[PDB]
Amino acid sequence: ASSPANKVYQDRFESMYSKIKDPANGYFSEQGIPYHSIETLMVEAPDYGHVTTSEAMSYYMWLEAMHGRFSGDFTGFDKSWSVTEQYLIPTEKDQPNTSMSRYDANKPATYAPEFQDPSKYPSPLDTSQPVGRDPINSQLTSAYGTSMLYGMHWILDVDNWYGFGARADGTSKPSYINTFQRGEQESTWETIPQPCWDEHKFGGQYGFLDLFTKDTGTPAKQFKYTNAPDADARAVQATYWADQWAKEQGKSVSTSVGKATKMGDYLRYSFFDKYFRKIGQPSQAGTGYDAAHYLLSWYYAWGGGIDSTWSWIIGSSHNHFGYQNPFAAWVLSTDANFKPKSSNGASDWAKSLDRQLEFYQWLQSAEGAIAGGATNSWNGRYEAVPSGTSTFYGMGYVENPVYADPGSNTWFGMQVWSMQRVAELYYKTGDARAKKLLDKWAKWINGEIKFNADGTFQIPSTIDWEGQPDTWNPTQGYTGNANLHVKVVNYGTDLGCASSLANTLTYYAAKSGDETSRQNAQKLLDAMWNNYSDSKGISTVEQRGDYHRFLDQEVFVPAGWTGKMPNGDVIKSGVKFIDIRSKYKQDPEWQTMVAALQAGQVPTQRLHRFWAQSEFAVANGVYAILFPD
Ligand SMILES: OC[C@H]1O[C@@H](O[C@H]2[C@H](O)[C@@H](O)[C@H](O)O[C@@H]2CO)[C@H](O)[C@@H](O)[C@@H]1O
Ligand SMILES: [Ca+2]
Repeated sequence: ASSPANKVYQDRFESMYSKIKDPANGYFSEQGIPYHSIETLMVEAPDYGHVTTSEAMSYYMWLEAMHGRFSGDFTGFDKSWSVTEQYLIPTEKDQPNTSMSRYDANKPATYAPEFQDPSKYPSPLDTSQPVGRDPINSQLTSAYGTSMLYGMHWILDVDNWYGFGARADGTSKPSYINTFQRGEQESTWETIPQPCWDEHKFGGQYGFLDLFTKDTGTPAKQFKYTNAPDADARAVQATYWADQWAKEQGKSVSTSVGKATKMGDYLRYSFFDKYFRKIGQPSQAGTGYDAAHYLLSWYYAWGGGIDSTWSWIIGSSHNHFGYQNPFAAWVLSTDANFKPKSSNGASDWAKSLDRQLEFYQWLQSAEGAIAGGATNSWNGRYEAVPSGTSTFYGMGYVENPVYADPGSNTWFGMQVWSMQRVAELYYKTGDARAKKLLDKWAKWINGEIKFNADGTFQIPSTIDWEGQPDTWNPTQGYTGNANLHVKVVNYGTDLGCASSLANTLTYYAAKSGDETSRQNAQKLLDAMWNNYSDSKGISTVEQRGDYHRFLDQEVFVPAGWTGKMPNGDVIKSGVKFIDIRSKYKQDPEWQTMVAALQAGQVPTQRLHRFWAQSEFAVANGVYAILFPD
């Protein structure tokens, strides 16, 4: 029997759960897939409200796990896993084993440089540049009996809004698509949405392929998928809690545990340098594990031929603290129920847990906020790490890993999403490393929460950085990073971030006994319930400062290249964001937004992001469980 829960907060979770699952609210598609947001005019990471992400799926799992905890019904949790496997993990038809089985572990992929401006793309492939070897593929094919990868592709056009369809049919839904392909300066506003399955039926003469990669020969028809490691790890984290909660009530989610475990086994591809180069000695091809940084990097990607048989797999050299999940690492390396089938699965995750905790500590600023991360590929071309750039296992520090428009570590959300996982680990194990990190981080953020007399509140929104951490010496440990500082640029009322903050503070307060953290968590939860509730969950009005880019952001198209989007929009040099997404003019909020831009005003919106609503619901359940009285 599960322990008693605080009835007040349990009721708030149930109310939110009902609002999120209410078909009249429109959070899900007819196929049962949650959208990024109810509203369609949405550009921030995905560029359309009704595309979904693996991130949304992992929140859907967490939400359903918590619901099973309170209702004793776990069929919704099992359903979230069925939808994920059916629509987000490429099937046999999507990643033909005929091509995947032709993968060569001694030559995983062909090197191509990364550039700091989208105008330098397509990037030319170079077969003469060294590529290390993949030590885990043989472990995976042996344990699972297939060459296909079991991980979630990160973004999905749920209703086929772009019109690419399934496997080039232009008519089916959902539709696998990808966006980001052109480096750190390619914001969400500067991409050319493309299909994952490219048969050359849309776009230009060779589909969209030669917009990104240049080869000596003619581009072949091919598929390609990209994983978002933080989402796959959150799926493991959510499944662990569903397994614990189910077992307390004599129920079982055995089948979902096996999928989560298999996913965590493949998730190890993110522990490796993009082209399997040695960590700390980027000019040399790796010989196996010497190319493993053991951190959850920006992505792992894979693809292969459609009409000819071949394939490739890449990891990522860039690491952001925001993606780490020491809790998922603890689960996969110590819990017998989640022991991966592969030979080195559990032990690699045990190595990741230690390395992740070292990474967080190395990045902790003088004040307490966690700085960006590190890369094993300077400028994405394995260049020499400049002057006295501090390093972590030979990897140079980067303030904003991967993206600079805007900087990936300028959003406060990374702080809470990542530290929440550290709080869960500390709660479960009492780990000293987790405690040291949290004691300092919590003290910082507790001094940044502002409560107003009218019930509203504000938390850090945009942050900035100065300096760099001291070079990591594993034996000396934390130096205090006196020359690394965080600065809060502006405050706001991001409800998803505040909910994630409440969650982190709740786990931390339950273990440490820190009253300040417990009352700030409850006050955040109460303030949101009382002052921001609406018929769809919670919401507030926010300014969309970058929406002017809808009309004035030019998209780079290489000289001489012309193509068409499925709806007929012409892709050619000179196009703006809106020119290759003309369907946006039919959005119900379009006139309102343009009218605001015309009047010289910053557009505002009241948004219902699926992850934020789920984050709030989960935060209430966590508090109900940890603080019953
Ligand atoms: O890319 C991180 C994360 O961003 C989320 O959107 C943020 C956006 O980055 C920020 O500029 C704006 O102020 O707030 C929104 C909402 O928090 C996005 O919703 C996530 O899917 C994405 O992973
Ligand atoms: Ca840019």
